[PDB]
Amino acid sequence: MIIVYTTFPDWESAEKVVKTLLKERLIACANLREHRAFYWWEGKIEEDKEVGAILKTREALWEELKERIKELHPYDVPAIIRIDVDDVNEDYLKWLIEETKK
Amino acid sequence: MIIVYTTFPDWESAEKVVKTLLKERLIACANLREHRAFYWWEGKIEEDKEVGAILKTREALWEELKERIKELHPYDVPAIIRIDVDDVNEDYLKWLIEETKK
Amino acid sequence: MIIVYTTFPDWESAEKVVKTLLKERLIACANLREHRAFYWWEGKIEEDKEVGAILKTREALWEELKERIKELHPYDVPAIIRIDVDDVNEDYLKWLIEETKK
Ligand SMILES: [Cl-]
Ligand code: NA
Repeated sequence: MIIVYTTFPDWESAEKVVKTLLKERLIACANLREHRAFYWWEGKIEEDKEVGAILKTREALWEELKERIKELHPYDVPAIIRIDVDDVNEDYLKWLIEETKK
Repeated sequence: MIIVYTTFPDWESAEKVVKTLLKERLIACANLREHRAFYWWEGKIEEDKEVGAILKTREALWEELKERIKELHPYDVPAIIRIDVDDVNEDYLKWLIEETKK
Repeated sequence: MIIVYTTFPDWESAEKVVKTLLKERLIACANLREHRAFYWWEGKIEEDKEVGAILKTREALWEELKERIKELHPYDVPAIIRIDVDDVNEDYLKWLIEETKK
């Protein structure tokens, strides 16, 4: 399995996106939590309060998921970061696989 | 070293497990923080407030830690996610190795 | 690219250090959020509130970033954990590369 990390400007946009992904079976679970983002933007550093989203799904769904996220994300150029999970307990993997599309 | 990520239903169960893993020195450190989980639960999309736990330990203790977490975890099917650390400052690593069981 | 995870004792230090890293063009973005740390220290399990920081930058800047963080961090032995990003949307990578020093 893999985790995909992306961030949102608020809870409504974040929840809408994750629920849409769940409905479309592109991810099995999402963990959302707030954070303060500090970053470079057009010549100056910006500070925004965001909602980070840790998505859990299959490596086989990475490409499809990445493209779907692009279509749904409020940011024109959002962060869609893939970090592979080296290993996970068999019972959880079984669940994640059953809950996601082939 | 590796990072192990798992979620708990509340702060009480989270702290209990983490303190036990620490006492038994299966991990050297844990970072807990709340988040909102969204997932499929046998036919429907559920939402739950959880406490996520980021555990820091060594590769060699993965199997034993995974098994111990299974025994202590409040969920019958918990998420026990292993993500290897590609690199870390040598003095922190020495500390982590020294604090965990050999 | 890579994500670097480090923790701070408070927001003052967390913000000062991440902004310095941003201004020295060693990272493009940083996501900070509080968490509760539980860890072994000199024979006792300590507990402390911390500000965790997720830094995003180029793989090529790892060593410089690691050394710079060591030189700026309030902790004598901080956690400087590097986790490689297996893949990311090219549009974001383009921006990240453009915002970090060459
Ligand atoms: Cl996190
Ligand atoms: Na990896």
